[PDB]
Amino acid sequence: IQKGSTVRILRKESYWYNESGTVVVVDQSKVRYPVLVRFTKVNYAGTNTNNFGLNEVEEVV
Amino acid sequence: YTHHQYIAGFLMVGAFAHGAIFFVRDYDPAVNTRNGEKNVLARMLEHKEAIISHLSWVSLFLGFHTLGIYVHND
Amino acid sequence: SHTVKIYDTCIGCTQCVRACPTDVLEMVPWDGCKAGQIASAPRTEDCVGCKRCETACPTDFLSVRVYLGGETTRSLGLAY
Amino acid sequence: DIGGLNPCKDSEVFQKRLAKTVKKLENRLKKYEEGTPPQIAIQQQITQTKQRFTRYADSNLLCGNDGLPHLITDGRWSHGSEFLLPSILFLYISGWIGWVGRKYIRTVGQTSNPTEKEIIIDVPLAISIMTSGFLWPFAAWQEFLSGDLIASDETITTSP
Amino acid sequence: GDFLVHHAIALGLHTTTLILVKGALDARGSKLMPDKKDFGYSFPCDGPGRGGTCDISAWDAFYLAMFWMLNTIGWVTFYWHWKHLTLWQGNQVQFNESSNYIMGWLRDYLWLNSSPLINGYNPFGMNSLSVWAWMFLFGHLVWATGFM
Amino acid sequence: KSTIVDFNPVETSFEKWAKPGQFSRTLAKGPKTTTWIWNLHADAHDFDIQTNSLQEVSRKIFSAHFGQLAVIFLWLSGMHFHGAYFSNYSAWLTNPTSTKPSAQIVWPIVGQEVLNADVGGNFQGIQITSGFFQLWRAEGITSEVELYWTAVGGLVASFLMLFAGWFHYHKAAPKLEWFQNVESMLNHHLAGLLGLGSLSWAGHQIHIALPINKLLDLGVSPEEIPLPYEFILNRDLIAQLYPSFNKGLTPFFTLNWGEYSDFLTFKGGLNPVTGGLWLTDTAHHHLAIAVLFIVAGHMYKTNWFLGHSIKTILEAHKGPFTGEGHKGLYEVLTTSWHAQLAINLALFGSLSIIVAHHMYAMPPYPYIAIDYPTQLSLFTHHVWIGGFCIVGGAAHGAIFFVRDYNAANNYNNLIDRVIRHRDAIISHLNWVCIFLGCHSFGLYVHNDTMRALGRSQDLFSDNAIALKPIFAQFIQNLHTLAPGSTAPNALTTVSYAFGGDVISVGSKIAMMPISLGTADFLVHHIHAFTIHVTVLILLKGVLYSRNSRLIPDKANLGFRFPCDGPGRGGTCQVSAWDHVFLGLFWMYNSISIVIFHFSWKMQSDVWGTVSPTGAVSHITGGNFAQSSITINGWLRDFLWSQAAQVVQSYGSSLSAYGLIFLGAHFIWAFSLMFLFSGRGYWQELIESIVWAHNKLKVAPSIQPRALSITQGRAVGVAHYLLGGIGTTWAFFLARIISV
Amino acid sequence: KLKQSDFPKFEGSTGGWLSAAKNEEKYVIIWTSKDASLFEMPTGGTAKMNAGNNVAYFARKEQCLALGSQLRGFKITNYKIFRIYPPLDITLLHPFDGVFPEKVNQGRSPVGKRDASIGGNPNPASLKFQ
Ligand code: CLA
Ligand code: CLA
Ligand code: CLA
Ligand code: CLA
Ligand code: CLA
Ligand SMILES: CC1=C(/C=C/C(C)=C/C=C/C(C)=C/C=C/C=C(C)/C=C/C=C(C)/C=C/C2=C(C)CCCC2(C)C)C(C)(C)CCC1
Ligand SMILES: CC1=C(/C=C/C(C)=C/C=C/C(C)=C/C=C/C=C(C)/C=C/C=C(C)/C=C/C2=C(C)CCCC2(C)C)C(C)(C)CCC1
Ligand SMILES: CC1=C(C/C=C(\C)CCC[C@H](C)CCC[C@H](C)CCCC(C)C)C(=O)c2ccccc2C1=O
Ligand code: SF4
Ligand code: SF4
Repeated sequence: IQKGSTVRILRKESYWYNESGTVVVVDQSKVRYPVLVRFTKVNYAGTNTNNFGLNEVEEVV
Repeated sequence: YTHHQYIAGFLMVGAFAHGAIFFVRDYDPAVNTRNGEKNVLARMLEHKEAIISHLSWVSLFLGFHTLGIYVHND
Repeated sequence: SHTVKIYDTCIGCTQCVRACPTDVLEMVPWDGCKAGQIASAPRTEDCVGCKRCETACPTDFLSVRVYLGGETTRSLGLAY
Repeated sequence: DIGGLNPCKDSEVFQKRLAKTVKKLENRLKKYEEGTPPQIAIQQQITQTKQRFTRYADSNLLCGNDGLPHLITDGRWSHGSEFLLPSILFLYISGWIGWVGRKYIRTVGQTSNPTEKEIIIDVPLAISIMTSGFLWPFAAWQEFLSGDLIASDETITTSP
Repeated sequence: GDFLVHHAIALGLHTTTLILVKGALDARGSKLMPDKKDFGYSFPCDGPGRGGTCDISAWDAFYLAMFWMLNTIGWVTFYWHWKHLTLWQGNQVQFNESSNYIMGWLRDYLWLNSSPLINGYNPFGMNSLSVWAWMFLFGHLVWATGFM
Repeated sequence: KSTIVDFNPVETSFEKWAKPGQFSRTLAKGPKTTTWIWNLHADAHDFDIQTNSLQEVSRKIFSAHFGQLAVIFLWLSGMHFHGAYFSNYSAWLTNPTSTKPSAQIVWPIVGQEVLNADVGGNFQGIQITSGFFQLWRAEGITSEVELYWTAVGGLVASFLMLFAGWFHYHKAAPKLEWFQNVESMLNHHLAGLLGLGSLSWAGHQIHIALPINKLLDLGVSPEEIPLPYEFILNRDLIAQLYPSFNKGLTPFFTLNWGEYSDFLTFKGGLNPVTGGLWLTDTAHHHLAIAVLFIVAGHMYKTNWFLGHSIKTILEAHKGPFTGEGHKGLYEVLTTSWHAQLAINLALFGSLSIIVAHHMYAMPPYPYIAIDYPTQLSLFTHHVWIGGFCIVGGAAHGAIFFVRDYNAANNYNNLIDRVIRHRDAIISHLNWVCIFLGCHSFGLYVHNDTMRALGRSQDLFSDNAIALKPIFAQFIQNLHTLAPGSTAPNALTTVSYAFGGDVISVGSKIAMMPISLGTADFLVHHIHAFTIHVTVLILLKGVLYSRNSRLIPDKANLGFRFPCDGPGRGGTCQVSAWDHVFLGLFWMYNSISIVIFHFSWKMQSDVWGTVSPTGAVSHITGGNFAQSSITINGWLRDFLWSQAAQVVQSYGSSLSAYGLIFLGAHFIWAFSLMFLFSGRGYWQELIESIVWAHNKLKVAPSIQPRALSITQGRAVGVAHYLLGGIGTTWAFFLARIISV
Repeated sequence: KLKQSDFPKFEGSTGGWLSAAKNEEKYVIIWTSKDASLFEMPTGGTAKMNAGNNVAYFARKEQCLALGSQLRGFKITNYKIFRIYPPLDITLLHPFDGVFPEKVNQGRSPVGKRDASIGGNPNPASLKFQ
């Protein structure tokens, strides 16, 4: 995955679970949740972006 | 008749409340799942949205039309 | 006293700490995020349960979680 | 006949209801003067009441013991104009409404600002979609066949 | 009238079932609270965040469904009592005609049959039904304190 | 480049009409959830958060006032047009005591033409309870052409006010200094508006209403009554009815004002022909009011070395108990629109209630006292408006405290000292509320349980333990003795309610001494208790709007917020808005009890018919004295008994009242869904509904969200008020029109 | 006029502490101000600062912290909050390590940190009878 890639959220406790988002940036450092994904639908708190782990996102073909 | 019907409603609400309590504090997904596949009870939480949506549809259908006919007669 | 837990989804944006009305949360060094900081709850005896901390949390399903528990004159907000 | 009911054309209580309503209207008519608009309105009321009762009598309508038309909605085509034909009419109209709404939602859902086009309707596109709903039974059973009617697993689910 | 009131009963049953089933299935979590199981069956809320989380627990679903159960049982008992009052008094034509519209219920069941009850005690005297009028007013008072 | 206005401040363009939410910084970005739609209407008139300049807020308020006055003028024009075209006003003029006023006919569709009632005068329509016919008769309007011309003038005036609002927002908007000339504004509103309006109305009454109504009462038919302009061009048509116009204005300028006693009287009582106040008394009243208000308008210093400065008056009113006194209040009321709104709305609602009382107490229109539906509707409507306006004044006081209150500018003044001992005020008001409620209501419950136990001598009744309102009876005696003793130039008491003779017009009672017994004692103390509890809720909201022992920084959360959280044991409804919500509920309770007391007392002990030999028979028969002292009595002899007309209205011309009765019950019960439930359940149900929509690919882009907590409360209270007030509306109207 | 010269020029309000902050605990906030600014008390109304040492007593930690948050608007930062038990048992509370909790300071250890997200919490049925 990279910037601009489309991924499916696999985190169950997510307002965008099973949904598709756009990767903003994948951090190359040793952070726990490097993948930053932007969504079109705001969550219940109003935010439309979140940091996800490498195993919590699945790239769409 | 009134006494027994009120007791009936109370008992039904209690049954559903204790089902909810079982879900909260006694339900174990691991026991009700074998190799990814889910048993008859665990599958009720998979189409829970379907169940709730169709209960909502039936309730709205009946309410809309019963009230409509009653108000039309009124 | 209520229970406050911090989860590694913390991005160290400090919005929880600066929203606590009773000085329960603080920012401590960390190496799990870009900011290099994570929220901590070392003074939960002053936690009142107002949940302002998790109203300011930007992470998806929260990184600070408040579990209401036993009540105390401090946690009940009793000036008397 | 069906359910112990009898046709309203042979229901004495139905004619009693008609006679009582007409008598009340005429008694009301007596307290006004000449060809004044109140008398014209009451006379129109009497005429409409008589026409409605006559039409209900000659309508294959079954009346109970209260002299009121009862609806036979078990499904028989004999009393098909009471429920079945209005049912088909409503199903057509409501399917039209739902189809045009869904088509508009899916059409402006692929534009740059989908939310803007929901408070500020694209009236040209809205008119284009709305007049295309007359084929909603055919369009629905041409999109369901192609799998374009139902989502599969991109739909979101709660934690449990 | 029986048809319409049976459909009202079906609506009440379906709505009470909807509330209770929704509370039971959503007890372990939802989109607004994907960790509701960690807070137990009965908790006040999850706070004003995320748009507001009033009455989000499964206990609150029971609490809301109690009103619908009371309403459904009230409809059932109203129907039964009015049908049997008309049957016993002999004026079954009163139910068959007035039970098809709401004002028929309000006027011919409640307003009509409440006359003996409210005259259990008047500024002139009282009857053995006086205790029932007192209980009537007591129930109204407790109902409105619940409203409080 | 005027010194009072700015020229062409805002361009007249339709561009912002196509951008909803442009006023708000947060809503301008566009909707993302359905909460945006509700926030759009909740912030439309909150001009404080739309601009950071007091000048812009003032200009918006000024133009909004113009729009509101245009709406009011359009409403009045519609009323006059309906009177001209769809009314039986001409027939009612010739038979005021036997024709029911109707000014709205109903189209013949879906069988609704049954609503066209037999109002009399060869007319079919809806009976009118707004009293426009009596007002028009008091104005001297004797033809429907005059009503048409008044409607045309109302339309022209409405367009003029619309143009004025547009002009003063887009072409010449006044500056802040112009708005802050409170001395000049008070001078003008007191002299010009009030005094000159009273003077102009006195002139109209004297020259048009006095002769035309005198001719009408003499039996002259409206067709042979001269046109109103002829009473001005001809000094002989008015000098025959009032033989003092023959002297012209010479007695006025020669200080010989005694000559004008023909048409400027001081009589009191009511006109025996029409049952209303003497229009000569009304004209004299308006003249005196005009002079008093014109004099009062020359008080504040505006542009000369003459008059008062409100700042100097307030700052001099200090005291040992009040510290700095009123210092800083002038700055508060000249820099905060919310404080002015609070004061004006509170006094405006109180004035509306006072108007409602004085209306039925002293009927000011001809043939309005014998139109019981009109009297009941006018009283109930004005009391409802007063209660709503008072709650609004409390709400805007709380809003001022949250938003526009500056602690530094109010050091040790009255506002500061009130906040400093808010605990004492609220605790003592709590004790007073408990005392009053315990006593009033528990005396009611004691009466109920003594009656239920067969102990009739243990009640708080007149034939039992008696609580005579001696203080009110003393006042009643003082007023009935006033003519000739304390008001020596009066011929009759101000109102026959205080005592005197039974005034009947066409065998129908207009006014009669309202006896006060133990039943009135209990209901008056119920009124006091309910008013005190409403004041408690609203004052607790205002005083604790900024901080408390629970939330020391409640002002940082704003005026409108749902809570601070489930902590501290639970901090629901701590806002100040949530206090205007509960206070709205309690105002509904209080006003409902007030209007119930009025309806039952009037029907039972004032209204009715008078036999030719002088025997008075009332609508209900005097059951108020003995059966209004128990809750079962209120339930049975008032609610159950007088609800008979509403429930038996089906098939008649009052069936609309039964339908609205049922619908208002439905709406009131509907409110309880929002009042009793919470947002989380509805959000989680919307989750499953959204799942179904997504399964069918029909989920809207604007994400559907359950109504916010505050909006849920607002919807609940609005539906509750609408349902309750509509139920009482239908009940009152059907009952008082049937009988 | 007042018991101590460092008290803010407050006229006293019936919203201060009660019998609880005489036998359970009381909170004192101290700060130094350059100007005698007029500020709003967390309990009652308006008080006047001293151009120097200022000391205020409250019944709750939240009241002292609300006052301190208000002080930040006056560019006052050196405010410090203490807890006093029934006797003179003073404990520094708010600037616990001399650095505000919003700023990261070395020497702080994470308290209440879980090395997983919310979804990793154990099922309640496995936490029965412990
Ligand atoms: C045989 C049937 C049965 C049994 C064994 C239980 C057993 C239990 N229930 Mg349960 N329940 C039942 C029926 C039953 N319930 C029914 C029928 C309902 C629907 C109304 C409920 C609704 C329900 C809820 C919503 C909850 C429980 C809970 C519980 C658990 C704790 C109970 C508790 O703390 O009591 C506490 C007892 C009281 C608070 C006393 C209440 C008394 C009420 C108010 C009536 C008293 C007023 C009286 C009529 C006065 C008359 C007034 C006069 C003027 C006329 C326990 C395992 C709780 C739990 O945590 O489960 C794990 C819980 O949250 N139940
Ligand atoms: C117009 C598009 C549209 C379509 C195709 C559907 C379709 C559906 N809705 Mg639905 N809904 C809509 C609009 C729509 N809805 C709107 C606007 C609302 C807000 C009031 C809802 C609220 C709603 C609820 C609360 C529920 C559904 C449910 C359902 C499902 C069962 C049918 C039903 O109960 O009807 C429900 C229909 C209504 C309650 C009335 C809809 C109001 C109007 C008629 C629709 C709006 C017309 C729109 C403005 C047209 C503009 C298009 C034009 C610009 C081209 C079905 C998937 C139920 C479900 O999940 O069952 C599976 C359910 O519980 N819907
Ligand atoms: C004698 C002079 C005079 C008169 C009669 C009025 C009358 C009025 N003013 Mg006003 N005002 C005046 C001087 C005057 N003002 C001065 C000198 C100032 C500057 C301090 C203001 C500042 C001011 C503000 C800021 C506001 C008012 C408002 C109002 C209205 C109150 C609403 C009401 O009671 O409805 C009664 C309504 C009527 C009786 C309808 C007929 C009234 C018409 C419009 C005559 C208005 C007289 C006007 C000043 C003449 C100017 C004409 C123009 C060509 C120059 C009322 C129309 C309020 C309002 O509603 O805004 C529109 C409002 O917000 N005034
Ligand atoms: C002179 C009168 C007056 C004026 C100028 C204002 C002005 C204001 N009020 Mg206010 N208010 C008033 C009277 C007034 N109010 C009264 C009498 C009350 C007591 C009920 C209140 C209670 C009140 C509260 C509680 C709040 C305000 C707020 C506000 C501000 C924003 C208003 C807004 O955007 O609403 C836009 C308009 C609407 C949203 C309209 C809503 C529709 C209403 C509720 C229903 C009306 C139904 C109608 C009768 C028809 C029903 C018939 C049915 C059959 C259909 C604004 C400064 C709010 C604020 O933030 O202030 C800063 C706020 O929170 N006011
Ligand atoms: C019928 C229902 C009802 C009743 C009885 C009350 C009663 C009261 N409300 Mg209210 N309230 C109601 C509905 C009701 N409310 C609703 C629906 C709402 C929602 C908006 C509110 C919202 C509300 C607010 C927001 C406030 C109140 C307040 C008050 C209190 C006013 C002080 C008073 O009179 O106390 C005296 C008590 C009574 C009159 C009740 C009856 C007592 C009897 C007659 C005498 C004593 C009986 C005796 C002790 C019995 C002993 C025997 C027993 C042990 C067996 C009082 C307790 C205010 C408050 O806190 O108090 C100051 C207040 O601020 N209420
Ligand atoms: C018609 C007829 C018949 C038949 C009958 C039948 C077949 C019936 C059935 C019936 C039925 C079939 C019924 C049922 C019901 C059910 C119910 C009523 C249920 C409920 C449920 C619940 C309450 C649940 C709970 C829970 C939950 C929530 C979850 C968890 C678990 C539990 C389980 C706890 C016969 C042939 C005999 C004869 C006559 C005719
Ligand atoms: C009903 C109505 C209307 C109408 C109104 C009107 C018509 C009004 C009028 C008004 C008027 C018509 C007024 C007038 C006024 C006048 C005046 C106010 C005057 C005054 C004067 C004076 C004050 C003087 C004084 C003097 C001098 C200065 C010198 C010499 C001496 C003397 C003392 C004489 C409209 C349509 C709008 C709307 C609806 C309602
Ligand atoms: C039902 C309900 C909702 C859901 C209600 C919603 C989503 C409102 C939906 C309104 C629709 C979409 C528009 C209005 C449709 C009406 C037919 C229009 C009004 C009728 C006119 C005559 C005015 C809440 O969000 C809520 C929040 C807090 C406490 C209680 C409740 C609550 O009870
Ligand atoms: S509740 Fe949330 S905000 Fe209030 S103190 Fe405990 S953590 Fe800080
Ligand atoms: S949600 Fe309802 S309950 Fe939970 S905090 Fe906000 S208000 Fe109090």
